[PDB]
Amino acid sequence: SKRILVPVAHGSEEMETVIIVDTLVRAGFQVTMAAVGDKLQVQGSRGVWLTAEQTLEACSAEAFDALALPGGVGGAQAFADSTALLALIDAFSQQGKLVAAICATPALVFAKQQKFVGARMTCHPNFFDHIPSERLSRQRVCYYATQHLLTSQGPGTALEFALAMIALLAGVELAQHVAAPMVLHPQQLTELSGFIDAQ
Amino acid sequence: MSKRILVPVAHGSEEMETVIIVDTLVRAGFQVTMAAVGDKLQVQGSRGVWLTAEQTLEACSAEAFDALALPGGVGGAQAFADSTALLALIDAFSQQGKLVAAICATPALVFAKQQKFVGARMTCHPNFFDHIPSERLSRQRVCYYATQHLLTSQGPGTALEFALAMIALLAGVELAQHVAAPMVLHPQQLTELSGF
Ligand SMILES: [Cl-]
Ligand SMILES: [Cl-]
Ligand code: NA
Repeated sequence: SKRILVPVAHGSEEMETVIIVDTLVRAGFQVTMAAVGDKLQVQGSRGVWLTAEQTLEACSAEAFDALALPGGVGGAQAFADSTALLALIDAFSQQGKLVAAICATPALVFAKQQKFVGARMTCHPNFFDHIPSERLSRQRVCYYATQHLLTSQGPGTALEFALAMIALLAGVELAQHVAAPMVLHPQQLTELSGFIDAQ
Repeated sequence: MSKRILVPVAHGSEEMETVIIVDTLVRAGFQVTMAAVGDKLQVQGSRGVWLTAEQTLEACSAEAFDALALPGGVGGAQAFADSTALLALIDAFSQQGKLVAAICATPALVFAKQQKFVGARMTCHPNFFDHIPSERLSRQRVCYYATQHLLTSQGPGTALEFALAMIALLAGVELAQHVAAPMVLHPQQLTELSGF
């Protein structure tokens, strides 16, 4: 039913977060921002307040089609330290649902807490050394179909990442229609249009 | 002294444009103040994301800042165009010799419609190109018109380029390149940052 869960924490990368939410809303998805902890507002890495609509403990995977995890170093660490967040990764993945993560999160959450063991993934370049060398992708956006896992690198790949999520969940045609107004760099747009064909 | 940037927000402001601007400028060590149009400090962005301002726009003065950065969003830009305070503030910044920057809907729905930066080259979102006199329209992703200290840009996908250009103009290309370095820009998005 085109429902996306976007956890946020103190220290989450706010432009990554908002790019994800906004882009998915443009695609007609119902996006829920859910806070780690017991305060619904959390302060992003660069001071921007992120106002969630519910707490992460109130979330259950059957209410969503996909999980999208922002980066930021402090935010990724907060995710890694959250019992509920780690459990949601397990729940989504064991329901066969797309899990998507960007920036520090694949390194500081997945690699550190044994999530998506054996999956190809990328992350922020400053954390490449956290990923097993034989599994590391240097793609700006990396999809690993076997474990329904989408990863990406940083603030400057966030739009590409969110559009790839749309392509996977709802088809490249909708992703292309959502991308056109956004004034992507021509290279970004070309790579989106070819993204599903490349699978 | 660290550069001070005013970022007005309104109901319907484009939240990814807004947050890209704020985050990127904070990465440069700048002091960034979000200020809300209307009587509430929290305003809902175009795609539902709540933006929490620190203070009211209507009590801001240009004297307290080094530059003004205006997000887009159709509803937000319309709110800006309907705000006497916002319009007078644009002129105060310009007449104090300061950079005024705007992206997407705003150069069309605010500057062109409310007769700001007459004579200036500017860009805007492609869907508003018809609002800009043909002899002044730039189709550049980022357009700087130095005579009037005016920086404009096109859309969500140009917002990072736009904010980096602001850093370059205010504090030098070295700082802009340092801020850009870890952010995983597409390599081709970084080729003209060199020359602001
Ligand atoms: Cl809009
Ligand atoms: Cl970064
Ligand atoms: Na106000």
